[PDB]
Amino acid sequence: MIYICGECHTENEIKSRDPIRCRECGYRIMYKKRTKRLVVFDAR
Amino acid sequence: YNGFTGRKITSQIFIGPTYYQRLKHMVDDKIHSRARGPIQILNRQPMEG
Amino acid sequence: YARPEWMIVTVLPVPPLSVRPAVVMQGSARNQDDLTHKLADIVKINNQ
Amino acid sequence: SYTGYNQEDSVIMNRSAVDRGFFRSVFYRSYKEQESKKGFDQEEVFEKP
Amino acid sequence: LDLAGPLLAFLFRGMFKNLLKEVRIYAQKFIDRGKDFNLELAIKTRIIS
Amino acid sequence: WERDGAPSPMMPNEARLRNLTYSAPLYVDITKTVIKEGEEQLQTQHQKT
Amino acid sequence: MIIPVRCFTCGKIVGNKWEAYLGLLQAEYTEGDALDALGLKRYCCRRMLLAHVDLIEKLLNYAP
Amino acid sequence: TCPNHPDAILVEDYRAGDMICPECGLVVGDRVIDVGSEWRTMMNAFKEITTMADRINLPRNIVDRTNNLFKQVYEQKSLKGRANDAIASACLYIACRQEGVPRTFKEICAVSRISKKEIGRCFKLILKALETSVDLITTGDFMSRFCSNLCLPKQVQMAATHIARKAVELDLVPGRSPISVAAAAIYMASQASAEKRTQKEIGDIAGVADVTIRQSYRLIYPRAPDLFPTDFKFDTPVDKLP
Ligand SMILES: [Zn+2]
Ligand SMILES: [Zn+2]
Ligand SMILES: [Zn+2]
Repeated sequence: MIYICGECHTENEIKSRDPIRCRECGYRIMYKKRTKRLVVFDAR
Repeated sequence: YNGFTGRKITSQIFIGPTYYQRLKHMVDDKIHSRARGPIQILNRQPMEG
Repeated sequence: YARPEWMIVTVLPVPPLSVRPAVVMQGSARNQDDLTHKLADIVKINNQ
Repeated sequence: SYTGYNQEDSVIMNRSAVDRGFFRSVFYRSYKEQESKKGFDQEEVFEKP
Repeated sequence: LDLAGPLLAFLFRGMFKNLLKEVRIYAQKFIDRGKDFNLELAIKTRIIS
Repeated sequence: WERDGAPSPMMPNEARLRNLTYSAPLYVDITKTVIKEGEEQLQTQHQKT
Repeated sequence: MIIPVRCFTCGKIVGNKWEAYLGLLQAEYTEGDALDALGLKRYCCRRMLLAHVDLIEKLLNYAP
Repeated sequence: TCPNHPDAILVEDYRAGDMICPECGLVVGDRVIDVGSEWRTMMNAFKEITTMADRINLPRNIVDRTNNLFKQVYEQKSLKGRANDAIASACLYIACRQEGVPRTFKEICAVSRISKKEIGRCFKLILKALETSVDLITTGDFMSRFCSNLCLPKQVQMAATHIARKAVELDLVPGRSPISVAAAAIYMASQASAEKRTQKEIGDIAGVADVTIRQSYRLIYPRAPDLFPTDFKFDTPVDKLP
């Protein structure tokens, strides 16, 4: 569960219960990291 | 020339570059079907589900 | 089929539950229809 | 008037050009959901049921 | 043509009159009670916002 | 203003992302004068109310 | 946003000509002269570079 | 309720809004599920509570928690005799404390129309009535706001946070209110760093008399260096401070 800060782009593991916030930046906009699962694209 | 047969078309076709636009209206955004769907509880009549 | 006395509302009918249903909102909090609220007012005054 | 499929304000598009990205576009739909704690009894949270 | 400014100025006077009316009402209650009133508390900030 | 109450400049993108209103605080200098029919006048000014 | 790989009309490769095309223009070539230097004879392919807008350049001005 | 399958868990279907036997296919209930609606796919106090919260700009969720607390204590009525503005201020303080962004009573009396004494009285009364509790305030709670109300940088803010946390750790300030320790630590980190602030401004912001800032600054005055962050830039030597 890695969230990327919108300000400094820091990857920080955030639990569901704890508040959503950059650990060092303090920014309050967080983006989920891209899924590790593999998705196939046909180059069509 | 005709693509299917390769024969010259008798009329000469006006052809050249023109600026075209794709509009927001797509058919997928519009196609929709209803067949024994989720009626309303109060009115007992069709509604979106 | 009709009498002048019948025009006076001596006994008030109560619409079925189908006519006025119990809507569900914000979970299990049953949202009574407007008719039920008026019916609740009617019965309260009627009992009083 | 190639094959009658452009009649009445219709258009015949090149499939090969479409295959090459001709008028290809992206559609972005954004969905917003907020969790509200209003009401002591009810407290909605984000988690997979 | 009423642009954003003049349109906004139309709202502000109505909303500012309510603000001035509100402080008059708030102050009148305390003055009649015999106690001076706090200006910060008399102003309702939500009226303009 | 954050939950803790710490003010911070609001960028237009953050307002767009967090569904905020791009609003600027408004302050007014208020001068209050009180007369108590005792040949004394007290004039107190609340700067930036 | 970025130069298409193929000309839409004929499928000729165009994705390796945008940088050369910009270089030729910097060399004081006229737009038509640059296209001829790049081997774009059919006006369908000349259309590809003559009408291209390279938005990917400004999209890179935003930090990831 | 499949007639063939007594006690069968019918599966809800969104195609038509009907419940089907999990292993028969028989549709029990024609279109009864109501798919669209189901799956997403006293006063003058709430006015007063919002009036107060706007003066502090605290977010609406705190105001919702405040209104919930007010409704609850207006049902208990174990403090019916108290003024409604007093109950509102105490609820606002309890909500601010519960959310984890606590303010001081002086930061609620500054907004409400009642004295801090009544706020504290009704606060204790409400905690007694609701049979709830609130976690004890720490010094790191008043720092994101005190250092931001002051024009201090984020560096000085984390500095004062570290100083105060270590000072309450090392027992330099026994039994003194966290707000005074916070003000003292902020004064230390401010006089040490580039932007200096006097005792007066910090007293105004924190709501602490400058005498208390002095008293709890002399308690952390001798242990200044080992409280500061190790990696800390400044333009006034931490070895010389008033
Ligand atoms: Zn960050
Ligand atoms: Zn071509
Ligand atoms: Zn069955």
